[PDB]
Amino acid sequence: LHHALIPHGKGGRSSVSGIVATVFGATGFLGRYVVNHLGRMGSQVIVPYRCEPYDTMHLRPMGDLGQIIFMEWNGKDKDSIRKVVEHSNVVINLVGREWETKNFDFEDVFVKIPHAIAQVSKEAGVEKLIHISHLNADIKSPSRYLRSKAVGEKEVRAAFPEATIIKPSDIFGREDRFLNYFASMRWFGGVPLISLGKETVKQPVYIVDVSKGIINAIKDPDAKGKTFAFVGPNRYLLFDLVQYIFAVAYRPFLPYPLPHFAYRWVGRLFEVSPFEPWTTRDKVERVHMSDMTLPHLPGLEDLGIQATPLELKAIEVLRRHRTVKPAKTVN
Amino acid sequence: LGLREIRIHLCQRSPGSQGVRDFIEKRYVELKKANPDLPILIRECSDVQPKLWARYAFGQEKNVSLNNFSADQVTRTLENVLSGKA
Amino acid sequence: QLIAVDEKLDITTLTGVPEEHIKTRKVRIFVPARNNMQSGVNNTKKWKMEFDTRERWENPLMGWSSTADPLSNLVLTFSTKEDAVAFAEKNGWSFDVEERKVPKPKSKSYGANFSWNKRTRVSTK
Amino acid sequence: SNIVVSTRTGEVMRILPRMHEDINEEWISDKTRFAYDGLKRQRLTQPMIRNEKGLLTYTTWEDALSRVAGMLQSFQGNDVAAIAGGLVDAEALVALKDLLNRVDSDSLCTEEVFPTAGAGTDLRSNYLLNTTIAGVEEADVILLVGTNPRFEAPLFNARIRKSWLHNDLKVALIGSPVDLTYRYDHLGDSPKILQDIASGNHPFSQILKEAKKPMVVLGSSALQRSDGTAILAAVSNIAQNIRLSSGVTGDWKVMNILHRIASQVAALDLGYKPGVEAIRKNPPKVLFLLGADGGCITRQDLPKDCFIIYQGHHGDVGAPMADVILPGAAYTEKSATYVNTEGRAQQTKVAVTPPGLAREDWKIIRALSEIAGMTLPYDTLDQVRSRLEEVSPNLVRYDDVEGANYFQQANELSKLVNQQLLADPLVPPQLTIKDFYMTDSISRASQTMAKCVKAVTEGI
Amino acid sequence: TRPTIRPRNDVVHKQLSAFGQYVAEILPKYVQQVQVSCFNELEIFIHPDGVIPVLTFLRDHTNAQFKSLADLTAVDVPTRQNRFEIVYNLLSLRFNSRIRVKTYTDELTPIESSVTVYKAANWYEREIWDMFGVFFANHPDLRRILTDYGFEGHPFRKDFPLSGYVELRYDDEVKRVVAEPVELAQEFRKFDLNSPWEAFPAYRQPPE
Amino acid sequence: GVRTSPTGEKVTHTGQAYDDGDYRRVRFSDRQKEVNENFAIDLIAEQPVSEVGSRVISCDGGGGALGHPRVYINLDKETKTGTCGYCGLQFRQPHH
Amino acid sequence: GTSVKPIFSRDMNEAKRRVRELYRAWYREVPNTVHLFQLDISVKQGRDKVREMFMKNAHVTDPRVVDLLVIKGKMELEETINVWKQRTHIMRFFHETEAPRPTDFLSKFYVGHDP
Ligand SMILES: NC(=O)C1=CN([C@@H]2O[C@H](COP(=O)(O)OP(=O)(O)OC[C@H]3O[C@@H](n4cnc5c(N)ncnc54)[C@H](OP(=O)(O)O)[C@@H]3O)[C@@H](O)[C@H]2O)C=CC1
Ligand SMILES: [Zn+2]
Repeated sequence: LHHALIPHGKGGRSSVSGIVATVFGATGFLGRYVVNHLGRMGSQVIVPYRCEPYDTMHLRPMGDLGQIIFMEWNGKDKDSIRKVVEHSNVVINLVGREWETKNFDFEDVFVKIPHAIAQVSKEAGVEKLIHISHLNADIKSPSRYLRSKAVGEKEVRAAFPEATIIKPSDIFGREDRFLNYFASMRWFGGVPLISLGKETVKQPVYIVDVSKGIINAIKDPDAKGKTFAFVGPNRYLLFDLVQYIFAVAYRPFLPYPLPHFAYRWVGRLFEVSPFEPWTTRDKVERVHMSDMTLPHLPGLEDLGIQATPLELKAIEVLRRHRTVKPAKTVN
Repeated sequence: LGLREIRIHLCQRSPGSQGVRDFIEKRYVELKKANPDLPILIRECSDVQPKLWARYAFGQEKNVSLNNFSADQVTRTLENVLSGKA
Repeated sequence: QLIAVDEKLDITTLTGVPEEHIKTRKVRIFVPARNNMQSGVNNTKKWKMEFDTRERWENPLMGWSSTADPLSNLVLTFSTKEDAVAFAEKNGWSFDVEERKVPKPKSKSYGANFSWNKRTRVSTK
Repeated sequence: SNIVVSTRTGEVMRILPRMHEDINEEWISDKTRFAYDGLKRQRLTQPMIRNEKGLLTYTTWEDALSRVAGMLQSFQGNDVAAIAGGLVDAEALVALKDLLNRVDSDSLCTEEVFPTAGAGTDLRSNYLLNTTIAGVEEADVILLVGTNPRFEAPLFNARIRKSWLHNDLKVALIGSPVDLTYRYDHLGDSPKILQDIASGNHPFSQILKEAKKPMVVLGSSALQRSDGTAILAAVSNIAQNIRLSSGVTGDWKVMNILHRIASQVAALDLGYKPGVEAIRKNPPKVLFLLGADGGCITRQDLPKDCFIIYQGHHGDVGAPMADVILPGAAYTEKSATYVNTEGRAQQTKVAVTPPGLAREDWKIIRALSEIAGMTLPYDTLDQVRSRLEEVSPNLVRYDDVEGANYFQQANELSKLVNQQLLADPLVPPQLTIKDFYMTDSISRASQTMAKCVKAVTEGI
Repeated sequence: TRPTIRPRNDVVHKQLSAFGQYVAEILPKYVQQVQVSCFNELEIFIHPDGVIPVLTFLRDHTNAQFKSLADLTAVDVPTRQNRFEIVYNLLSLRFNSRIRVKTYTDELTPIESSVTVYKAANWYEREIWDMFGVFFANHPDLRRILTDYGFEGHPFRKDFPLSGYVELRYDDEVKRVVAEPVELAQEFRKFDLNSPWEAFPAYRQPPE
Repeated sequence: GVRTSPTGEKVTHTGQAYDDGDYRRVRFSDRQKEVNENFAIDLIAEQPVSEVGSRVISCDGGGGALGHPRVYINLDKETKTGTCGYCGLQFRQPHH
Repeated sequence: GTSVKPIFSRDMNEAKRRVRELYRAWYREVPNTVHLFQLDISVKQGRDKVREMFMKNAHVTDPRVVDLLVIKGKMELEETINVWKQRTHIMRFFHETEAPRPTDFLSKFYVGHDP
């Protein structure tokens, strides 16, 4: 087990956990939680970044002295991937984008980059690879996002046959794009939902649950070639979910049914802007689409985690959106 | 049901072990002549009541106090343990 | 003006020590042995209480020696064995007491070096 | 011998002597002082198993322990056996004994041979140095039989030399005329001389008769030969003649046995079978090697596909022949109980923790018992020492050397068998200094001892 | 004595001895011992019951009038049955003199607060309570003054570890400062400096 | 006297170099490894042995009080040369 | 004999009366503390934490130790009510960032040498 990678200490900041993890996409929303959980137990984290060092500054205090190493990379180059994963025994893939840029479409982000990462990691001798896809990923999905994810799973499995695939369902949290997107609709007055938000059912999952699940999948010896589905405890109709979100935020709720075609047109207008879009054609289709049910897939409970309901963390997420009657669930 | 070993813990100078001591000095040898393959481990307590441990198959152990017993009493206890009757 | 309550002293709930550093620790009460490199005996006068050794590992950066137990450097000094025992019992620490070792007095005789018939006669000096 | 381990930043730096008047006074042997170099070499740091190619490969604790537990559940009784090495503490010995007893296995053996006839290990005084190390200063005649005290017990030899120098102690030896750093009387090499002393024709019988505090010391190395029972019987006859003629001066305890390995007395106290003849008579199918590095039992003496477990701290003659390797702790890395040749129980302290994934030995055995479903009652070191008190209560008295003498019963029980002596001269394993440096697995892994061996064999 | 040796002052020594005998004579109910050091410092060892009287006397007597409280602190000596010794340093401007008053207590026995005698004591006793855990009865408001809020233990006790039991960091998951058990990247190096071959024969203890 | 490890790293004067499987090498990527190029053992091995016609010689390292403590070196052994324990300079008597 | 000077209470009954008074004060204060510090815990689990902290010291049979603990608890309540504590100080009672330590023998044997 390479003596330098033998765990030591009491699992704290200056302990040694025996884990050398390269975390692609660590500067995002789930990346900060994954890096924090890795660093608080004494692992060494290699953080490949393509942005400005200033935007990665917040990850520095997450580890002891020398336990977090920042490295430049870009997804179009295999040599940067190679130099970033040479010495790791764990590779975690978190690269994703909810919109298409002029330089990267869904094909580059969810297919080509994951395939390159998996191939380079397999050539480099990395023991464990953990790839993130979507719960609703399938090759026949209406949205290109999900279709790309399905393709990505196929290529990651082909390049790294022992990779662990994790399929979360609409992660919610303090820096999420779920609760904040639904609560950011106050500016536009009445909320617009296709068919009044009464036809789609969501199963959101807490961010800390997903991060701890990734950590425990690293720890678990037999979770090599398995595929997990990380879902929350409760399923909600979208209408009552948004009603609960607005009630927690103390904001007035005025939901009006909107035509699907009309909604798509609205989404398209947002996309043209250079800056990140509040909504996109793919986004409105993704939030209108119902969450899949995969009972045969091992879940978060199979990793020794009890999923935390949205009712406990909704206040934490939505308190900043201000200036009791939890929603009804369907199971 | 098969006896595996016997242990006799007696104290060197205590009055309560005196009879037990006499037992050895008189007849331990004779017992060993009758049970040449049975281990009877004689060990020393201190500030503690004398004891007799018997170990049976699969690690089962029973202990009986020998405090203030005479030589005949410990002889009877050992015969009862050895013959298997309670 | 006096309660006259009968119970052994116990201050564990007041010292602020975490639970796993009371019941899991094993203190040793002893007179330290003389360093054999020197003949001075001034370091063997008092009683010492010290804690059990815990894990020490290597810092991945700089290779320094890292520890996780807060009592690794704690040593207390006592005048007698009884004082140290009382301190340990009132602090709720399980202890092992080692009796003091005193070098027994010896019979020295310079003239024995030049013995007429005994083997104590030396061949060189 | 009491010692001080000097460490720094989690590393053993040196060994110094610790003063104890009764045992080692102020000195330690060269091996004791300089063999700690081997603690940093050839160490066992991870659990190991056999792969499909038959080679040893690293694995987790769960994998190796489950693999051992499966075979432990598959077989039972006579098919399970264990061997203890020379550096095993009492806690691990009692844990292994309990674990094998829960399988209904009584074949728990030591590599060192002690004769089991008559009393055997039944009476403690039958296998102890009853006079004690300090008692050598009260003796006036000492007879050494088939031993080299200079290399087997250097501090005991130093005590003999001190008594010889200051009390005009008379020393006689039966065996090869080794250099003992003092002059002595060489009675001869043939073991038959013992009988000639017991009969009374040898004038040394008269010399022993006139003595007020006579001493007879028989080494265990002489017991390692096939005549161990007969040699012990002859020495017992000599001591019995001394007591019957010279009378009972009091509590002098003439008979003595000098041991060479640290774990032997504790194992005999716990009821282990001395020697490995039980394994040879009934070969097992699963064999536990608790630090057994003497090479007494190999795969040739075992059935095909015998499952061998080695638990220890050093990679030596016992590890490469094993199917599962469990990394244990050395004596500097645990708080453990050892009983010396006097019968005195003493305890070490943790100086550094075991390296890598190595663990405390009794903890390994307790975890294995839990995985196999035969969980042992004790969970902490205090509970294991309570178990030791239950099995042998003298193992928790940490400086006591006094005990009861049962020489008379053992003497009459030694007159049952009548094994004959061979015409083989008593030759100790350590003939010269070069044989003293390398004896155990720690010393064999030391470069300091290798340099010492090179220096003595050829000198510049 | 040559230039490297501190000069002695017998006049101040005699004066301090005489005043110590005077104080002991006036209050035999509480004064257990009186000492003068070789560098002319006077200490009076008293029973804990006499903290308020003796101090009051030393503050208000025409011949003493020690009107200033320079310092009040505690010393932890674990080998003693009464663990803590309480030390008052008083200054008299009228007679240009200093005095020290010593008493003792254990973990559970309270000591009378002396804020009624000296206002300056108010914070000092608080600090003692923070650092040694000695309770002062009838203190106007006794609470921690130096340690962090919610701090457990009393750091100046001898058995308290140097680095403590908990350390602080910032956690991003909970977005706040958290406290966790201490873990040092480099352990503090304990040095054994005391030599054998005693230094001062005049302080040698009987071998018992 | 800097050498090169088979992996490619410079071996320091203390002889340290991460082995091939060592993850800690990742700390040197996109950066450099600090190695001192002046090896003291080689540099002191280059100093010539001083020839002195005295049985005992004193060495202070040169510079007076700016050197090391003054020590005295015996030169009776002809097989070897006297070496300063502080500075490493070598001294020898004129044999033949 | 064994006569000692009191602190506040002469026997255990007065000590338990003081303990009950402090417990009432903490129980009353919990909801206001939850609202003022904008805690994400519930009032129920805050009162459970108060109960657990009180039960941690349930084995004390010495009245002096009891009312010293009462004094310390009153100091803690004083710190909480006057908002001298911050949110981090209040949340330190819950140990939310510490990974749980298993208690069984096998897990401790696996993680390391620490009992
Ligand atoms: N609701 C959710 O959040 C869900 C997320 N997932 C999946 O989990 C993963 C993490 O999600 P989340 O943290 O929200 O993602 P974010 O959008 O928060 O961050 C993704 C990370 O990938 C990096 N990245 C994006 N595009 C590129 C590119 N072209 N080249 C290099 N790096 C790039 C970003 O770096 P930079 O900041 O420099 O652009 C960023 O750090 C995603 O892959 C997503 O598909 C799955 C289900 C639900
Ligand atoms: Zn020099």
